[PDB]
Amino acid sequence: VYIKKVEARINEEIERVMHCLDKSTEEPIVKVVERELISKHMKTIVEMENSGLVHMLKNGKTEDLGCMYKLFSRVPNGLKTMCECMSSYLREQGKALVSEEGEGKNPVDYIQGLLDLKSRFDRFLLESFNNDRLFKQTIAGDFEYFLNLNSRSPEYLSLFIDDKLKKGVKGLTEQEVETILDKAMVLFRFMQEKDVFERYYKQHLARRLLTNKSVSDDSEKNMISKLKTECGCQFTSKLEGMFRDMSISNTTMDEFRQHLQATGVSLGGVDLTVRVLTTGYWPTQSATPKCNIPPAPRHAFEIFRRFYLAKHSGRQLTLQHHMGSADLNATTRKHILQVSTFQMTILMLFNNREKYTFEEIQQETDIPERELVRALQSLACGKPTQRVLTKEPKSKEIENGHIFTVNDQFTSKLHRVKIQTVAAKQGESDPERKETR
Amino acid sequence: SNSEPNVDLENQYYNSKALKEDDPKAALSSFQKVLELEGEKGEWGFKALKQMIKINFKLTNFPEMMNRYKQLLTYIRSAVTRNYSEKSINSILDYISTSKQMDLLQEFYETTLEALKDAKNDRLWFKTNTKLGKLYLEREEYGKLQKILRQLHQSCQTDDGEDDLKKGTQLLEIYALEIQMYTAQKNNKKLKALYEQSLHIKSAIPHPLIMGVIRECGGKMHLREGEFEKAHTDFFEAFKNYDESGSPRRTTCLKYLVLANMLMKSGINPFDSQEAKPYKNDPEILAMTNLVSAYQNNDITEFEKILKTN
Amino acid sequence: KRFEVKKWNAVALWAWDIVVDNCAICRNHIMDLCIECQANQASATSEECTVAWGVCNHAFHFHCISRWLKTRQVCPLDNREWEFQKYGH
Ligand SMILES: [Zn+2]
Ligand SMILES: [Zn+2]
Ligand SMILES: [Zn+2]
Repeated sequence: VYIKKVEARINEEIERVMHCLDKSTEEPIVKVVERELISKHMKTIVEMENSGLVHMLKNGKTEDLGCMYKLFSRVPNGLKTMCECMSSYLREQGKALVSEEGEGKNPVDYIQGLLDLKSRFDRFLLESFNNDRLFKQTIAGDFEYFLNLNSRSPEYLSLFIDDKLKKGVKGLTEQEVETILDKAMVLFRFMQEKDVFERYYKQHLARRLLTNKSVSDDSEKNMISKLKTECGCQFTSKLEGMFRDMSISNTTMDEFRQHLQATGVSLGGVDLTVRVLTTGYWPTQSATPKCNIPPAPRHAFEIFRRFYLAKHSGRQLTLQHHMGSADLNATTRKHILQVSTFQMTILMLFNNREKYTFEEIQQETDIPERELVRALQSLACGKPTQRVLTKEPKSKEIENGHIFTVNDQFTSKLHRVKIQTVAAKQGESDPERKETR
Repeated sequence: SNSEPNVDLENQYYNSKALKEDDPKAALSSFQKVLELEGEKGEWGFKALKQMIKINFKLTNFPEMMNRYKQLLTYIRSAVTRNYSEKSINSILDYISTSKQMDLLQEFYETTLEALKDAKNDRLWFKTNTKLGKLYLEREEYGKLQKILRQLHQSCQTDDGEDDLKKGTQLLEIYALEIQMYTAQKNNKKLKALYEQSLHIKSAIPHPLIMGVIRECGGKMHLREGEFEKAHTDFFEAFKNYDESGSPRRTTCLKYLVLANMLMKSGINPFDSQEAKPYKNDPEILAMTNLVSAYQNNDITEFEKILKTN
Repeated sequence: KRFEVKKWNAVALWAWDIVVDNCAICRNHIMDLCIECQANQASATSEECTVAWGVCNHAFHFHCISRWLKTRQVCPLDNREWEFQKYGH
């Protein structure tokens, strides 16, 4: 209430002096009186903390900030300490929010909670400070200070974008999606050691694309446009080539589809949509393994390799298993299963002969290391009541001499039923991930 | 993760898909029953409507094909992801493009245009115009191509300016359409104007074919003026873009790169790792390979013999 | 059979291989030393002369490209700035 009283006191003083005195009569009296009243009262009241500057900003009093800005602007050195106290409050709010002690914080919620703080302060700046340059400089400088504090932060930031891109239900409109990611990279600029952030950002964009398609397309190109606008060439151009190679894949298949229209394909090649990518943009998943191939895919891969070596000479292809999917038609109805190029070898051996075990799939398969176990458990371990591969010695751990069977599971009555438990523990935590780090 | 979409809807949709190889009259009624029982938005029904259009276009059934496409256009803006929706629509547009009822092709296109206008989805409306624009250049139509270019340019001004800073992506398609426009007309005055306007503002993520076309014009403009280093660089990227895409003009673009490489008075060999390997022995390129071999060996007698022989 | 595969969407990676050719600066080969190693130095003891791979996937002798970087630095096959992404084959 003092600020309203002193404003009225100035208003009545200036009104009296211009009407009851001579013409000018204003320069000496106003400047010294304003300087003294503002300087002492501001200092003594913010120490008191009884609804001073920090408290009147925490609760969100738009009028209080607005009147304070319009009054303190007349006295020099008023905005300097106004931004200093505002920055100090932002530092206190930042530390209580960028706190690293305590495990179990959601990275998507951490950025979003901090994101609302940036928007809230921007709204206060627009509504009260009238877009003052000094306030903008201080908050921009302050945001550069408390954002690059913790070490484990670029990893968390990249996960925040991953959550936004993976599903757009939260704020279905693209405007809300784009605004969240727009000012999200404002936080990105305030981050040193960009190399470690880039590597995390390289890895997860692959993780976005290599599991499911149909993310956004149009905004995905748009969010790349802002990426090159802000970051640079060397690390970012590799990413922009990955999605470019995705365009290369379908365009190369457009030529392949033209060959499909001209020449009909036999049982080895009933329904194939192969993909062609370049190793110069897409990194290797783990090792590019060399597992076996089911006979029907064997003919399809052979036909594609022969075609690619005849009409596309000058480059040879390398087959891999840690990528892709499939539609396995099972057969009372005919429900098509789904295997992500991990269980294809295991099911094909079952079709040749049932009643196998871990020894059978490790001796006559040339199968890789525990990535098999994580892929194998996707059908048996940790499964809901839709199991497509059951065993008699039901246990969480995988033993050696255990037999696999098949169950109908009419609760999974879905002519195209998908097994989404493939990932599960693929990116597990502790075993051998920290030691290689 | 998992997320229960629907148990009944997926079963009925694929039951009709199993009945697709049977008589369509019973199947199409079954697909319609899926849509009526769809209720909540129809990610599966969107597939069912997509399959119905594919089935109807086989048995020449256009009337409801576009009417249900209008339902798909409204279905684009409700739940289905933009990535899947326009990939489905692009496949619909390509599947309609299979036949030669060009009147129905553009009736499909114009209905597509205004629908994408409504849902502020000018991103796909631009892509459809680019899809329609590229088709126009192939058969040399400019009456409506110009209107498309103006409308796409009209969507690109930031009022005071004539360009955005993220629609530099769009200006890639716009200028690429105009690059092919003046390729036939041979308008060098517009060719440099397009390239100059393109270069500065086009900075974005392009489609590989678009970048190659833009650089191919730049190499021609630079060669027609006298710059050999710039022409060589433009032909280099255009050929690099052609290799990734697979355009037949890669061999022709390689001939441009070889000539520009030999014009800069450099002994550098413009095949190396960039021009694969087998392209050296290509019958249409073997003459150029012999020219390079004679150029490096400075055999004027052999060089002139190859010029007269081929 | 009980389980039959109908659809498959595998990804086929391609890489430019057999990149043996010629270090275009020295015009001898991608390997087997260079002009600054078969005509210049005679001792060639405790030497190397490896390959030099850039961001644009081009390949030259390490000696040839490093000496070329004295005057120009623009990877004479293009206008790229030629970052050094690898050494050796
Ligand atoms: Zn060399
Ligand atoms: Zn050397
Ligand atoms: Zn290069």
